Amino acid sequence: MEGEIDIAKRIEDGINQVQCSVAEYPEAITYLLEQYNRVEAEEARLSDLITGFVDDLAPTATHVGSELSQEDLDIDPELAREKFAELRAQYVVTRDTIKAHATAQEEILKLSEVFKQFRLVPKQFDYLVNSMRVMMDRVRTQERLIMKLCVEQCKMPKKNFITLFTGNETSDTWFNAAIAMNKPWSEKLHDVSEEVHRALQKLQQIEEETGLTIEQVKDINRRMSIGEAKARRAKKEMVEANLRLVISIAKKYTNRGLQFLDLIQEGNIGLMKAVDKFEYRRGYKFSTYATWWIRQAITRSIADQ
Repeated sequence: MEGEIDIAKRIEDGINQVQCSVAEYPEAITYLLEQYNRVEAEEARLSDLITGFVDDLAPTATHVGSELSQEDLDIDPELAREKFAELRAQYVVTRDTIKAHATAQEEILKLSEVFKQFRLVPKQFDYLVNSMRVMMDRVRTQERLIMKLCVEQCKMPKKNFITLFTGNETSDTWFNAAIAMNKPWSEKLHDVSEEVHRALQKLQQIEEETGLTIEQVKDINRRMSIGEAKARRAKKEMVEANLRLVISIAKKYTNRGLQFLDLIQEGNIGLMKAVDKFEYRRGYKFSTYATWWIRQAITRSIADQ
């Protein structure tokens, strides 16, 4: 046995970070209760929604940092009825204190601790995690646009733009002040007014959709990325540390119908799946765990040609 437990524990930590970031996203919460309002009206199956409940357990968001393509990547009825009830009751209470910061924040930190009890099934965490990235892409589209209009089209140098937008980033309050600074690039910004207003009004929509501020959506996302990058990096090291293994097994299916470099492509896809599904807590030797996956991808592939 090896420090493959140490990469393993690093993979796990990065994946928890992503899960904790999902738990900070309001839309992840609603969607979870919306998907249960699909299980009880039977449009969906609970085993495709969550795995079980936590009261450390291994992460269920197994797809984070995986190098396999998204195409290769694809509960007692009453306890489940109880928990989803506990989520729904705690939600509608937070949904109110949002209207009525230290006390509200301690409940916001609790709706998130209740959400984290749900061991969502991989594909679902994938919906959430992508859901969030696409939203961060909208924030990013509008902010880059705005800087191009101000900094490039109207000639406001970078320095001043940073200074103004970098605050709240949503109300006109920051823009009309650029105009009101009456410097050479100020009146010019009138040729950029409506396009710049619509962005801010589109940026405000993101905040309304998400139920966060632009700075928060960015926050959670930045934190998610640190997690995604830690797991990704760590899985890459697990796959790279086991290419000896892959070559070893492939050398066993040598003149069996599939040529070498293809034999280690299928071997490697078996390894990347192994690196994903593996759990160190279970006490088994990775080397052995990987072998069933590596081999299966190799034999399986030999059967198709």
